[PDB]
Amino acid sequence: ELDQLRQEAEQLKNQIRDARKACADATLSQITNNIDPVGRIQMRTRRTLRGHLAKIYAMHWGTDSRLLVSASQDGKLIIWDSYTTNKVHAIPLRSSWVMTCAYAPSGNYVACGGLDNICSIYNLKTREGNVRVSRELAGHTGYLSCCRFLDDNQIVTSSGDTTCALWDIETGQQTTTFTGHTGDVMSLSLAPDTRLFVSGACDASAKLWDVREGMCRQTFTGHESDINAICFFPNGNAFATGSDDATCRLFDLRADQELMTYSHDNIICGITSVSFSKSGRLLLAGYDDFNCNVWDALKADRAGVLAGHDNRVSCLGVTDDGMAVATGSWDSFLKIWN
Amino acid sequence: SEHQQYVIGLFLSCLYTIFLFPIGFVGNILILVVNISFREKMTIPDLYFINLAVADLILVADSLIEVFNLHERYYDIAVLCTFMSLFLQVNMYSSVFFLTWMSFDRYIALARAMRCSLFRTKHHARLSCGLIWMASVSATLVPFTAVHLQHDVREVQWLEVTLGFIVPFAIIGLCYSLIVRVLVRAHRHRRRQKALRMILAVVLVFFVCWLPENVFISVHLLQHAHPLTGHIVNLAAFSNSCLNPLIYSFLGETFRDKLRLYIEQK
Amino acid sequence: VQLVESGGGLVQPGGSRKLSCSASGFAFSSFGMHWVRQAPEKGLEWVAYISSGSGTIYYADTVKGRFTISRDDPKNTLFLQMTSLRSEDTAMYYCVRSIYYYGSSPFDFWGQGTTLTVSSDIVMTQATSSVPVTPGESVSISCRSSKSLLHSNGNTYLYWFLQRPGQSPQLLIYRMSNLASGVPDRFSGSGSGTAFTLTISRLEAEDVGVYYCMQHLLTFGAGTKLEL
Amino acid sequence: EDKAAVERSKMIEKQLQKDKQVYRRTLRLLLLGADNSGKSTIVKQMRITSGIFETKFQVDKVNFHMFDVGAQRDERRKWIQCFNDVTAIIFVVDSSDNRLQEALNDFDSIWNNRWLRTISVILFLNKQDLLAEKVLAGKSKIEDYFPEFARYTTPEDATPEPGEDPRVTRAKYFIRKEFVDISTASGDGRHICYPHFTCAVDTENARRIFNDCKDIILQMNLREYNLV
Amino acid sequence: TASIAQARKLVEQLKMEANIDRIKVSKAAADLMAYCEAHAKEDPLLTPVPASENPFR
Repeated sequence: ELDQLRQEAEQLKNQIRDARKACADATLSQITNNIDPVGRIQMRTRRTLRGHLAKIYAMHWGTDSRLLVSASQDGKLIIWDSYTTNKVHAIPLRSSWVMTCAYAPSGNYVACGGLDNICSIYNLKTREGNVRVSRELAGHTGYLSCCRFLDDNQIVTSSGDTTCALWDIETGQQTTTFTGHTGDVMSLSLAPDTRLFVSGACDASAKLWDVREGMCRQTFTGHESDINAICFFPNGNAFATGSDDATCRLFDLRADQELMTYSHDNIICGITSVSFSKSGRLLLAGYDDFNCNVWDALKADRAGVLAGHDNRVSCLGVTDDGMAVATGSWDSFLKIWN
Repeated sequence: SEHQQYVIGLFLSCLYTIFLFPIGFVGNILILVVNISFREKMTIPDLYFINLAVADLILVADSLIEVFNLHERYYDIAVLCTFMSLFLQVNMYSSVFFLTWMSFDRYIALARAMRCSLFRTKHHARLSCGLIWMASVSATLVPFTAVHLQHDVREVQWLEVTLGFIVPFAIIGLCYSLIVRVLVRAHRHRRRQKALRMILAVVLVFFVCWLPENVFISVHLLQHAHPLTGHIVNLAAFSNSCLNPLIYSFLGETFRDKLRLYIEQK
Repeated sequence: VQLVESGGGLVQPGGSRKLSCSASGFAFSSFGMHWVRQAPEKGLEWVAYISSGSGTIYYADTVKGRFTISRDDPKNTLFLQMTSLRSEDTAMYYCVRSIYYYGSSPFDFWGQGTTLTVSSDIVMTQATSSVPVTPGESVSISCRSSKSLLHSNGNTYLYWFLQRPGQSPQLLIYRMSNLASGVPDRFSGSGSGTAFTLTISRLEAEDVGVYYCMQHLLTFGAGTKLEL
Repeated sequence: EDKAAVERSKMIEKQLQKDKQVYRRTLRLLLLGADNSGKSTIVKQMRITSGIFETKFQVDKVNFHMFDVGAQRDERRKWIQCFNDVTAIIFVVDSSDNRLQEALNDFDSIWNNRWLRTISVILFLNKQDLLAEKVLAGKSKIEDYFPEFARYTTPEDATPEPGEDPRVTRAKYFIRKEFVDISTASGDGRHICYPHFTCAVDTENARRIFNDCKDIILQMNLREYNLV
Repeated sequence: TASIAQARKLVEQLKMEANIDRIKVSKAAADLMAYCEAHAKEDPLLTPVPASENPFR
């Protein structure tokens, strides 16, 4: 029976590939040949938020576009007031090895996780006046790569155990589990409508999930290496990826195939972070070579550089308002670019 | 011997400016510019290297004036001469004190890294640089003011010989002899030949360069009018500032790699 | 969360007495504490303030140099030492909790208060002394300020408090628009930066009390007494 | 007022400095090794789904943190980039077991890692007493699994433990030679390997780790000060 | 034996992936460019904002 099922699998794969080939009657580069360039995007370090004792591994902006939570490997979360550099909170973590952090859309909670295989929800607004752990979500059999809030009640996380799960924070147990990746799930991005989310895995593929149906809708296999970062395009119909291949790819969910590749032969290091601009015309990307590059999402030609970091740029994000870009690095400093 | 004596003096002067002076000047400015262009990546030793490079650059720039006896042009101007003499003395004291303090800091780092971590904070490094500059300024201006208010003096020259060679050399020798004791024991059990010979080189250079001038000064003080000896000892003293960039900074792999980074990126 | 004061004994004029506050149920170490007095049958007045960590201390000119405020953080106790009590000092003293950071709601919790019986600054005014009302109807309370409380940061440092008969004041609105925790959505606030209004959409008998407006750019308004 | 928020930020900064003074005084060690080894026994002997396991011990008044990555997937390509900048990696192998080729491959993978090219390795050839018993019994020949042993001969620079069977010395030194050859043939200068023979009953593992870490930070400072 | 379930579920996932509808890449590119053109003026990074409106400086 195994041989027959493998035959059927290869038949379906060939059919899918042929359909994608048939739908490729044009290219985004060909279509975008007429639009005017964006010129050169020069940005300068408006702020330098320092105080983390070790490598900064993750950061996330609040929906107010002013407060941002930052996580470091020494076991601290610091909620910064970016407008003034003030530190609102400094939360000591139980586990020093934190690899992700999130800021709830309402701003009431933050989450973090890492090699301890547990996602800890912290309650920022409490009568006692101090940040207190509200829930410790356990059940993953591997380190935690990413975590994003659908709401104050629900959080979706991805772990190195090749699984992604959706949690109900109130009861504290997995509502549903997503499976199918054959490697560590390294990044996770939530659709703007919060009905779908895409996760990249070390198996060099990205999958589109349905948070309520619990099944993958389609899979994308354009990369040749591990996918370290992923972000949705603002319209929600496309998403970009970053990999150890030292290149980015832009996939569209409706076309179900890659649209554009961003790479220069003079770049040889992997990509750690990715995020679009508010309009989506720019595609910032963090690199292991200590600097971040700005890519024109349509022309696909490099349009700038953000070089102010001493070490690896491990994290990066754009305000929902779109006024600024934050970039954390292993230098332990976090900088706001504008 | 007068004509050939002056000829050999000029020969020494020219040899210095051809061989040592380019080293001093270019190496010091290069160290300074590199360690400033990498302000973010600066470590604690980089602070001391910057300060010592500044002091040695000033000292070698002044030494170029002593070269070929250009100092005769302006000595008669009282205020200018006083300012130049004090600015030279403070820089000599600063070079000596920075070498002495770098020896102690190296001892603390190499022999007590896992116990003296509370010390050796970059804040304390900057504080120590400031305090060393203040100490040099004090050592120069205190005796100057005392003598002038009361009235080159015998006691001032004794203070100079004490604070320029004796105590600094005792500290340097002790600290580097203890670092050698640590390194020989560590290497005996579990590349440090380079470290041992560099530590030998620094102390030998300091001794050779600074002993002649202080011995010459002490000879007078035990009793200027000794034409060639003055020039030879002055050149020996300036050779220390010329050579410090060589032995201390770019003879090691770390600074050479940093220079490669600067060249490639800037 | 509880703030209970102690002291309030009788004092002859020219005497001295120390009031103490015991804090429990919250991280007293990271809260700035205020002393707010209330003279008999009239409005509030701000007395003193000590920031978290004791890094900053302020006093009203009525008591500057005559009172002294200290906090024993390890024991979660706050003290107010008075050296020379005058007849003017007779008043009920509350201790007010306040934490300052972006988005916080200072002055949120007030202590129980104790009666101490003894034998230029911003001017905040509430012209209306009282306003008859009935349950189910909307009512508005207004106030004015000498300076414009709208700071260059965009925030309007105007606070509203309600004191029910026989209770300590409760925070309604902080910075002119933000409802405090536990306050029903029936209350709302607005202002132009120099004149402000507080509005209750639909009144209930539990809303009866005296409404005070305080600026934090710390003077309190004379108060408005809603009656039914 | 915003000045209170600035004061709060200054307090947080002071706390962060007090925490940095503890972060910089601690030496972090990563404990790796296959399940057949005795790394569990080693960590237990340190008498001063959860994922990371941490053990703290003190030797000569310097603090050590030993992290054992218990519950992860077999692949470590990604989570090991976090452990960059650790003082040392403590690799443990069951020298009596042969699984030794898988251990060799694992050590080769760790040594030749992009993110661990400055991290010195402390290699504990654990369970040596079992290897000695195996050699004394002579039930199985190491040559079958490793053909090189048929022609290997013990070196003159050896430091044999008093009271040791010569064949045991040859076997243990051959096994040490495998790992040291792997280390030397692929990297130099940046990081070093410190082989050690040990048994679960031993109580000197803490001293071994302390000495190796002392030398490691000695080399780090030597590089920092431009002496090498 | 145990791989039979893995194989069946892989092929089931493949049927769903194949039966999903698709649109030509030209329409996708047109939609993305339309969004970018529509929202260009609302992107402070793409077009620098006046120095007075910059909340940071």
